[PDB]
Amino acid sequence: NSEAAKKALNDYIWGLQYDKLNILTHQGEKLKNHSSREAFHRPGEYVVIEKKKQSISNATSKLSVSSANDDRIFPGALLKADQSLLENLPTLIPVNRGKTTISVNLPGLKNGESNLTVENPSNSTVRTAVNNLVEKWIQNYSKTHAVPARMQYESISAQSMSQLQAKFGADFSKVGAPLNVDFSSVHKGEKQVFIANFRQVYYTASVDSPNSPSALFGSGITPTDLINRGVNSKTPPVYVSNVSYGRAMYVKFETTSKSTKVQAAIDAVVKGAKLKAGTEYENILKNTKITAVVLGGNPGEASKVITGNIDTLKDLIQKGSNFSAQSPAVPISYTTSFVKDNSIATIQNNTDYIETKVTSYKDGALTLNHDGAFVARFYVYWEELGHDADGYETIRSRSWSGNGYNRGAHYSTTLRFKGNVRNIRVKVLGATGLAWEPWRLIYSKNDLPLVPQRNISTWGTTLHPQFEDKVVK
Repeated sequence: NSEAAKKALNDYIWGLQYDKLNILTHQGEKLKNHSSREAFHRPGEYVVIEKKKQSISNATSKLSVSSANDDRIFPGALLKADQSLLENLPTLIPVNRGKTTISVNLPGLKNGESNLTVENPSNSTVRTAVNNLVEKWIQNYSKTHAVPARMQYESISAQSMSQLQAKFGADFSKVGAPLNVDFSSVHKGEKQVFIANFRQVYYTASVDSPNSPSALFGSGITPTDLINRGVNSKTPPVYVSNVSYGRAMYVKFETTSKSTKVQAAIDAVVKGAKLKAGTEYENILKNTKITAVVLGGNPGEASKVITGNIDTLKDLIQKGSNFSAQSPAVPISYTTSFVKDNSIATIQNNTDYIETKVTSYKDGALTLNHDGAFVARFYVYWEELGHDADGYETIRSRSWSGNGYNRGAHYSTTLRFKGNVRNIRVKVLGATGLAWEPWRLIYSKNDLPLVPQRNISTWGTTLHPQFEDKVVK
């Protein structure tokens, strides 16, 4: 009678065949291979705006709550695994539901205080019940139990709107729009832009895995009811298994520096290494323009854009680092699981894009010192990137003017290289003052890095030739 209706639902859902870790895959642009560059001279450096084709392959289960999706996102909600979820605006399935057991992980809660049962789950019933649990928790436990955020952190180099959407979700186009990412500034090679998603999580409402597909729906629901509702193997059913509450922000970083490690620099701030002393990460973030849209803090803030420097961030991070407990926090991320096997669903976005790396190889110098009581002979070679009339890049093989002259005891000299030099090759020959062969490879080294200042010295005796290859920078 009832057993029969449930069973019929159970098998129908259990019956569905689909590629779990695949139907939730979005493909963006695909690009033809491409690798080009542009290099030029500017005092003290040779600059190279290099453009390559790259691909990003992003996989997430922790989906982000937005004002557009807000009303469909609540623990236990029935959605389809279709194009709408791929775009992060999932459609709820129009069907009577069954009891939903929900569990909130606020600390202090004991006995069955942490567990809720909602009769006819709707965005309304479930949110009321959840918040009412959170209102109880505040009055009773907030003064005695602290709630420090758990911080989810993702960041990336802004290259393309389509790449940002793979990393942050199709959503990102609108949610992030207030940040106005100037993509030409990256492509023109002037700026280096970054984007970070911060999710500061105070608490989560996790739904208990139901005893069977049947339990998610109302009594009297039928495989036919779901066939008609388009709940099938093309577009199988999922449920919101978790909803995380707190405060989240999207942040844009704008350097003019052309450094490598900016990402690791930003990563360093976030990650506990607060005020890194010395000199490296410090002297990069010093000149960074922080722009942040926040979500959770107040009601009416997806508006209020925040501007400042690296410090204006750390203060935004610390302001949300703990749960103030004035009132229930707002949803900021959720998870779906397939009804069939309760497995967390993963959204995957792949796309192709044009990366723009800007690089600077600075002027450097090479000091050769001979101090030994034997007859030395230096040999230095390298190549020189230039351009022709038509604009294409040229390679000129060059050698030192001092190649193979005999050097005496007090010798010294400095060859200065501009940034467009590469393949630096040093050979040194000392005299063994004998008949059958008179020179020996004292020191050879190919592909020498163009460091600001390198000393290659010599000394000792005709038997034991000494030498040192040291950087001074």
